[PDB]
Amino acid sequence: GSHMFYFLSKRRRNLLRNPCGEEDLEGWSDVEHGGDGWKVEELPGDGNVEFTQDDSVKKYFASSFEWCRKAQVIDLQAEGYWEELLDTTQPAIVVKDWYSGRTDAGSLYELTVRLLSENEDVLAEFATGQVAVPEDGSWMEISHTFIDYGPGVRFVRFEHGGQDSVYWKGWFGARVTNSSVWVEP
Ligand SMILES: [Cl-]
Ligand code: NI
Repeated sequence: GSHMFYFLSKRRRNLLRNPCGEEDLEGWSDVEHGGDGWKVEELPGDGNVEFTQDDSVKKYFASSFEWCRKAQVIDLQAEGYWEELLDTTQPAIVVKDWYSGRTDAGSLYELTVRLLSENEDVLAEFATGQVAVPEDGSWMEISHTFIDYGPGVRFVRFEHGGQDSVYWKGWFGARVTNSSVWVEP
C-alpha cells in the first residue's frame, strides 16, 4: 500500500501503442510490407472464431505472401520506470502476442523482442524463430518474461511478422493482434 511491489502492480499497463490495428499502422515503425503488405481486418468474418479472454479485441493485422514485419521501441524511462529501478531491481518485463492463420492456407509467424541499452546495445533477447501457425485457425498466445537481465536496460524493441505458406496474392499470411509489453514486480 506503499511498497514498490504495490506501485509496480498499480502502474502495470500495456506500453505498446495500437496493438490491434484500431489506428491502422500508427505507432508502428520499421513497417515492412512483403507481397501485398499488411492489412487490418475485423474479427468475426468467422472461421474457427475464438478470440476469448478479451472482447475489446476487434481487429487484427493480416500478412501476405512475403514477410510483413513491424516493430515498436518502448522508452521505459519515459514511461516512468526509473533508471535505478531498471538497473538493480530488474523488474519483470512481460511480452505477449497473439497469432492465428486461415483454415484454407498455412502460415508462419515470428517474434523477436530485445532489451536495449540507452545506445541500442542488445542486452537481452527472446526470439521464437519461424513458427507454424495453427492449421485450424485458432488463436495462439506467445508469452515471455524477461528477468535477471542485468543493468542498463532502457528500451524494449518489439518486432513481429508473418507470411503465408502458399505464396498466394492477397492476405493468407499470419495474423497478429493484442500485442503487449508491460512491467510487473
Ligand atoms: Cl493493459
Ligand atoms: Ni505498499
